[PDB]
Amino acid sequence: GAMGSMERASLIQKAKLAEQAERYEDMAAFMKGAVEKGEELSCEERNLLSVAYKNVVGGQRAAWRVLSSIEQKSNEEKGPEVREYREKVETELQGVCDTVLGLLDSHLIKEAGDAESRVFYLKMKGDYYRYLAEVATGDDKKRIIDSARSAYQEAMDISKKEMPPTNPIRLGLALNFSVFHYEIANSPEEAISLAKTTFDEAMADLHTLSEDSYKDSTLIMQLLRDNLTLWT
Amino acid sequence: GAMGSMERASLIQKAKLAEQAERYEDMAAFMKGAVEKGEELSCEERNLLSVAYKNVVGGQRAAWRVLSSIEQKSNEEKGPEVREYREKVETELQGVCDTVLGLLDSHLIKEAGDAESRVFYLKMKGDYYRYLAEVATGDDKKRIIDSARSAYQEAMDISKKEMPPTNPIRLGLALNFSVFHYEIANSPEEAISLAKTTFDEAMADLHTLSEDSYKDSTLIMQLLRDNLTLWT
Amino acid sequence: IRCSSVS
Amino acid sequence: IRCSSVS
Ligand SMILES: [Ca+2]
Ligand SMILES: [Ca+2]
Ligand SMILES: [Cl-]
Ligand SMILES: [Cl-]
Ligand SMILES: [Cl-]
Ligand SMILES: [Cl-]
Ligand SMILES: [Cl-]
Ligand SMILES: [Cl-]
Ligand SMILES: [Mg+2]
Ligand SMILES: [Mg+2]
Ligand SMILES: [Mg+2]
Ligand SMILES: [Mg+2]
Ligand SMILES: [Mg+2]
Ligand SMILES: [Mg+2]
Ligand code: NA
Ligand code: NA
Repeated sequence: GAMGSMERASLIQKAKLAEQAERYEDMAAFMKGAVEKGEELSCEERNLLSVAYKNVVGGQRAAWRVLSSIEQKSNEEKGPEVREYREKVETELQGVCDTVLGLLDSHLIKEAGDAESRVFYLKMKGDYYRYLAEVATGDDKKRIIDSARSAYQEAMDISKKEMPPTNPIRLGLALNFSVFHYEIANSPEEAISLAKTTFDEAMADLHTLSEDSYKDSTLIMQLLRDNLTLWT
Repeated sequence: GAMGSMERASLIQKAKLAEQAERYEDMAAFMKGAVEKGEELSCEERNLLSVAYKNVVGGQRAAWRVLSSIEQKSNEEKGPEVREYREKVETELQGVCDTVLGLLDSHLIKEAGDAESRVFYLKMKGDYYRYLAEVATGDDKKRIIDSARSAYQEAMDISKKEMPPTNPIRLGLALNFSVFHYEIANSPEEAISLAKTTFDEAMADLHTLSEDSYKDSTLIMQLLRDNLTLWT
Repeated sequence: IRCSSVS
Repeated sequence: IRCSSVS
């Protein structure tokens, strides 16, 4: 609670400044402080929170993949250093995911009553369990994978009942859930099916949108198509 | 001294792994730990130390410039937040420069007897005083500028006596000292003169070099020319 | 190439 | 453009 003495509005303002400065660790600490004020988050604030932690954990994941590759080639060389340093980065990454999952559990999800907020937070919960699953090997690897799948599934169920198929939150949830199927659950056919069905239902709803909403939805649709091109 | 329990060789090995992972804060902590073992550094180790801290302070300087620009436009808006956050980043940056200057003073420079090592460390001392000068405003701004200038000057004096004009350490020292003159000391004519004299004396010594040394020297000469093109 | 995902 | 410097 190093941010406990700062005003909620000042934390949000500084998160935006940190984003402009590409200081994403600062950004995430500011947004964590804002969440810990206990009030619900607006749409803009939810996106600040996600952007901040996505960039933090993204750097850790990229580092972990570099070190994992070196470790595997060194085991195909001697000394514990590569394993030690990989484990260090892995432990840091797990700590960030635990932090995010802790904010969602205390108490963002339980207070989220609207479709847009509940789906957003359940998608985040799936994402950060997915990041844990990327490095998991031990007793709980299967439990971690099913925590991701369950969060994504609950988000999908709400999103199909409460949001149009072009809604960018719904589209991004489907994109990331399809990545989960391909990369984590060893279910490439499920990944491809979900990406194609999501793309096709969004295409048939584009005619409703304004020009600005059209640009938002088609940007994510392009990512679905990019994945399908990689996978097929 | 969180690295005090790790072997010197393991610290160096992990610094190299951190460089491959683009984990420069880790890299700098590993190299700080290696310096604190008390032994002199090899050429490769000196370059690891410099690369690590250059990347750390480079991110801070870039953030500081973003925030400084926002602060100045907001004073041309209200609230202390932009100044507070700029000051935070500034304090962190100053702390990193103090760390580096402390490693040089305790005791890298005093043990450096060879030209290549002494010039390298005195150049670093000039650089990190220069980074302090970029953010300095108060009672010691002029003393900081003269600490940079004095370190660079001592390095220049040794380099002109002990190294050929194509030596990459000598070239990089001259490049950075010319940046000091242009950006810090408000001495653009001195900056241009130094860059041109350095470039011309290196050009006339290229005929001695092997192909590999030629590539090393001409890469830095290109940076001298790039600066001269900006400045003239 | 790696898969694309969003925040 | 900003000035070029080296480590
Ligand atoms: Ca409740
Ligand atoms: Ca001595
Ligand atoms: Cl380690
Ligand atoms: Cl540990
Ligand atoms: Cl957990
Ligand atoms: Cl602050
Ligand atoms: Cl403070
Ligand atoms: Cl100092
Ligand atoms: Mg308050
Ligand atoms: Mg759940
Ligand atoms: Mg098939
Ligand atoms: Mg030892
Ligand atoms: Mg000196
Ligand atoms: Mg003139
Ligand atoms: Na504010
Ligand atoms: Na080693």
